[PDB]
Amino acid sequence: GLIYAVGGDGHTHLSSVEAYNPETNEWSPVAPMSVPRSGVGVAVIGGLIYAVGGDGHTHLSSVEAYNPETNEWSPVAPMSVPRSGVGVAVIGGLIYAVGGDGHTHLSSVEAYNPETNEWSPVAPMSVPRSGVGVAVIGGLIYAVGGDGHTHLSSVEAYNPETNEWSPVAPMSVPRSGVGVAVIGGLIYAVGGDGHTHLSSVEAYNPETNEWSPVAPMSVPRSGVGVAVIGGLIYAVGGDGHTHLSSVEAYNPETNEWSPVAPMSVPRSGVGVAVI
Repeated sequence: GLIYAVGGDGHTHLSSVEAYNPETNEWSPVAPMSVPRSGVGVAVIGGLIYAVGGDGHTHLSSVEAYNPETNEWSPVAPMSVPRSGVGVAVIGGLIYAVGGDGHTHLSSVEAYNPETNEWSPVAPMSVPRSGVGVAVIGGLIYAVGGDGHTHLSSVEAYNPETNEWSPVAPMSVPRSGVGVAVIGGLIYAVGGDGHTHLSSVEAYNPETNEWSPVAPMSVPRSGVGVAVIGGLIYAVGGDGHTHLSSVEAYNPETNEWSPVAPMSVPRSGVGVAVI
């Protein structure tokens, strides 16, 4: 029932982690990761938070997992390639690492099986996507935006059972470093970097294959992290006029954003997970 902010970039790349309690509107530190990671992907499975890839001293293939019961991080087998700005989704008991930036922007995808402790390649996307946002709905992994040769407005969806990627309607604007959240049967694309740092937000309906604008955030947030809890979408950190420690929350019932307590430090490219 807590929102974890993992790594990111502010004054430096960060290994620190902190957790937000919506009941108290307070952030508290937890154990740091073994290395700093910005542009890190985070996934929750088997009661653990996995931190996947990111950028630290270099682009990282390494992975580690946090146990809230012990407040300890432990290493996980590394991925086949380094992936900074990687999207991460959980479906069918696997952790998918989607795109990112290694030696170059990546279209490749790979999947981690916690039962075997091994990564395997799966089908690549139709375009490389560094800084991609990902989310799961309807048994599909959606890859939203990112950076190919330029910031992308395009979107595509992966079906694990067919091991194929299929095109989705594009967003209204290009977005990389975009936060992606699912609530009420809709996929929300939050902020990001396009022509400028973005405060705009839009929502995708899989049943109509159309995107619609919703209310913008209080501030542009490139590299924002996003989580859903209590029927709200939380936008965490990111880069506006400067790296932000601030956090704000979206109520779909009223289509309005409101601030909540800020983190201890600014975090852009922050990984955000709920457990």
